[PDB]
Amino acid sequence: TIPHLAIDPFSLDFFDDPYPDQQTLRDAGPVVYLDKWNVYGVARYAEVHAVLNDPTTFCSSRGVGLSDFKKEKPWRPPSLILEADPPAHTRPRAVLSKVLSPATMKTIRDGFAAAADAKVDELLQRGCIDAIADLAEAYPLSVFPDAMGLKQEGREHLLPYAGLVFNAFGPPNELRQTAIERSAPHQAYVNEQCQRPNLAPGGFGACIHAFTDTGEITPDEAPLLVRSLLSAGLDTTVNGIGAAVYCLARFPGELQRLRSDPTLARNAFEEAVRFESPVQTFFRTTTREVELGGAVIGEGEKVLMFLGSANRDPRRWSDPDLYDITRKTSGHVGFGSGVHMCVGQLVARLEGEVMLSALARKVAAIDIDGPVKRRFNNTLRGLESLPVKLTPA
Ligand code: HEM
Ligand SMILES: O=C(O)c1ccc(-c2ccco2)cc1
Ligand SMILES: [Cl-]
Ligand SMILES: [Mg+2]
Repeated sequence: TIPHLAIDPFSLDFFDDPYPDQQTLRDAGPVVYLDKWNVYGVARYAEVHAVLNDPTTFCSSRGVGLSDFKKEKPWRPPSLILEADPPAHTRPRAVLSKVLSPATMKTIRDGFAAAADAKVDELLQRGCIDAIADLAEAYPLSVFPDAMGLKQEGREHLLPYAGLVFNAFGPPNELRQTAIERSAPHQAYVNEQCQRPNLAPGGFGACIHAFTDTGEITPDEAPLLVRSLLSAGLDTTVNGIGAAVYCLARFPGELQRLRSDPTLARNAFEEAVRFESPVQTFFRTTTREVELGGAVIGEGEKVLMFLGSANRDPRRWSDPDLYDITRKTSGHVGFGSGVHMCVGQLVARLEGEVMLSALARKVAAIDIDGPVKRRFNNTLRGLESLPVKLTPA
């Protein structure tokens, strides 16, 4: 009844161009079985959305990677938020929601916007730049560590640590095993910065520690919650901003619409998140036997969700393979859906918006002018190098 496929969604060929295989996965049925890894897969919007929105049946506390925490030891202590189910999830989630709240965005927006305008001005002096190292990486590095309250020294550990975290959700392939082999110095740095004395006053880390006297979290939970933001809040935004620049470089008509109405910047970024989906895949584990899209899945089974595929499913989206900055994007699953839906989404959207607003106001053209190179990770999609010429407005 359930079709069995040999597609390896963690292979380099798949990362190089996942879109044909994603259609094959959607069109094979609502639920497939991936023989390479002994997991169920869901690639259509409907089932991805259903799984995300039933956290009781499709839990997170057995891990959101391939590894089942009931069978193997987690590679690092479990996250108190991502790898927790309700009710243990609820109070840590509420703390991070308040630390990254609608109200908190008002304290950082002026500085984030000024940094984005300054970066675009600097890049325009050079003309030909690498939109990954020089923009997608450089901009979030220029704002997010400081907003966290991290010291300057050792920040070179942050992107390697995040790449490790996202590789470690995958299967025990070479990408994952090499990442873990190299991990000790990055883990050591990250764990140390999570302690209260190492986080500058007023930043996100200090604010998490301040919540430890409200009864929502205890002091010994705060370092792991700081760890969550250092894991999840940098490399994702690098790949989101890189995706947006790549979309504007490939679709110049949409750059022209964005220049003509810079208030489209926030939706242009949201559409890039749908179109490229920085976070491509991750897992749940069933807590009982369950019927999903007509298939029966037993207890204790890993279920792989294809978020990028859900975001391109023609059953849900008109012209899914077009980048359209005025699309009604509400309902895309690039930030997840339901109780775990990205708690950092307002930070991500703020960074993306202000960078795209700077480009909309300052840049007339974005032309790819060198070899584009992809960066490979078990669950993140993005580029290693994106040579572009920026022409000033
Ligand atoms: C474009 C950028 C981003 C993308 C595409 C993204 C994507 C996601 C997704 C898909 C999830 C849901 C995971 C799940 O359901 O298991 C998530 C959760 C989360 N994200 Fe993001 N994210 C981004 C930026 C950020 C930022 C800037 C931060 C923090 C400052 C952050 C922190 C978190 C945390 C802590 C969680 C766990 C939430 C929970 O389990 O309740 N993310 N993100
Ligand atoms: O709590 C953490 O350490 C954490 C939180 C979220 C993520 C993530 C996976 C997919 C999207 O976001 C990774 C790590
Ligand atoms: Cl760690
Ligand atoms: Mg069984």
